[PDB]
Amino acid sequence: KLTIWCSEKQVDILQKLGEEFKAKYGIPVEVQYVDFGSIKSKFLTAAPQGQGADIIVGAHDWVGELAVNGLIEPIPNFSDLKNFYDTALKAFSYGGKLYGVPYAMEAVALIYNKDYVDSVPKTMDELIEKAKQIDEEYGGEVRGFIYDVANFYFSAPFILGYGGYVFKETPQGLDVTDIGLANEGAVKGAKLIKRMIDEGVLTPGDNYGTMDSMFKEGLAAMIINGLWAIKSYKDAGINYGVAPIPELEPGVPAKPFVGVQGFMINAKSPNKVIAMEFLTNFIARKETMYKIYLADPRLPARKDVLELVKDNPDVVAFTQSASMGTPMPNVPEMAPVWSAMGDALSIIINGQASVEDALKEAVEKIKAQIEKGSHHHHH
Ligand SMILES: OC[C@H]1O[C@H](O[C@H]2[C@H](O)[C@@H](O)[C@@H](O[C@H]3[C@H](O)[C@@H](O)[C@@H](O)O[C@@H]3CO)O[C@@H]2CO)[C@H](O)[C@@H](O)[C@@H]1O
Repeated sequence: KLTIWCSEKQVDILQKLGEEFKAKYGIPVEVQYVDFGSIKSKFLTAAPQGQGADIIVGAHDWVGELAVNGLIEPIPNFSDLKNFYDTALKAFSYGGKLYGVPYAMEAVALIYNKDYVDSVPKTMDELIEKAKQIDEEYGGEVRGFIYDVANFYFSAPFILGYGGYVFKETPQGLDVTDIGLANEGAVKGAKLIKRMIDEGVLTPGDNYGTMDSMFKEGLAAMIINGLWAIKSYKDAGINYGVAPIPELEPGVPAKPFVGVQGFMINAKSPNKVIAMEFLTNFIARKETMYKIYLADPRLPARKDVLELVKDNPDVVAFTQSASMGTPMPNVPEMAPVWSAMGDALSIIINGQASVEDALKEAVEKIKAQIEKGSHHHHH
């Protein structure tokens, strides 16, 4: 029996494809929902005990940490590999080896409810003004702007757009001792975020679940989210539009993270050979990748599938947002970055310290975690 862990977004289609796989190969497939924010942590505790799924579905930033711990299996060259975008294959590659089969690329964008927003704001200043206007006009019941503010993933577009960076790119690879998350640019982005809080357009209690449900109920005019949520908004009957996050200044764009979603094989699994057939000879096929898109419409990682859907206005709008972005690091040292920067944004939006101090603290904590090998797990 082949077991798969994935988020709610992929469960239905992967269970369906699982029954196709069982029909053609005689091997039952059991897909199990795991909340996305728990997949890597669950896998880290489970896989070494022989209790991890055979295949996990998730983000490419996990690759380095999982690979250096011996928990995911290298993917040997296979016929269909030539059909995937280099950016997608590079995202799932670490130290010269491929460590997953990608199905999609993604980035956040401004998603807006056309019942409240008649044109895309031209700059972040215009967005803030428009949000204030909506907050006043509909009496509080409709949020002008809301997003998962304390999550570094979602606030990165601002922090990185102004010049912050996670690790410095060098000819020898990312330099994990050179961290750019408390530099001039980083501070400047985080101040814009604290400003949005100060002017009351965002609140310290803003989070993903509230944003997501408020948008689906027709009571959020503008949010920051990715392609993984658009099906839910469409199914909910929201007349939404999508654009890149408005420039932070005239001529100066936001810089979201780019993510790649993919399938990874548990190196400790007794079913690695059938899992390899599943990923390379079944899932990676043009027909199958297209069915995945229809169920979970992120930017396909197979070029010949993206070709089928390249005119879709969401694909167009998200591609433009991604075009201005940068891939998340996948090195093992990415592991501690999210919690450090999350803690720092929480401190900042709650007025518990200054921007420059909270970020300086964040970088210090990351460096301390890297120095102590937090990304290394044992027995
Ligand atoms: O917050 C830290 C977190 O950042 C990154 O995770 C982001 C994902 O890369 C991104 O895809 C999105 O996750 C969604 C799933 O893809 C989707 O299937 C569904 O389950 O909703 C998710 C959003 O709730 O957003 C997260 C950010 O929350 C990075 O990949 C993680 O390793 C890191 O922990």
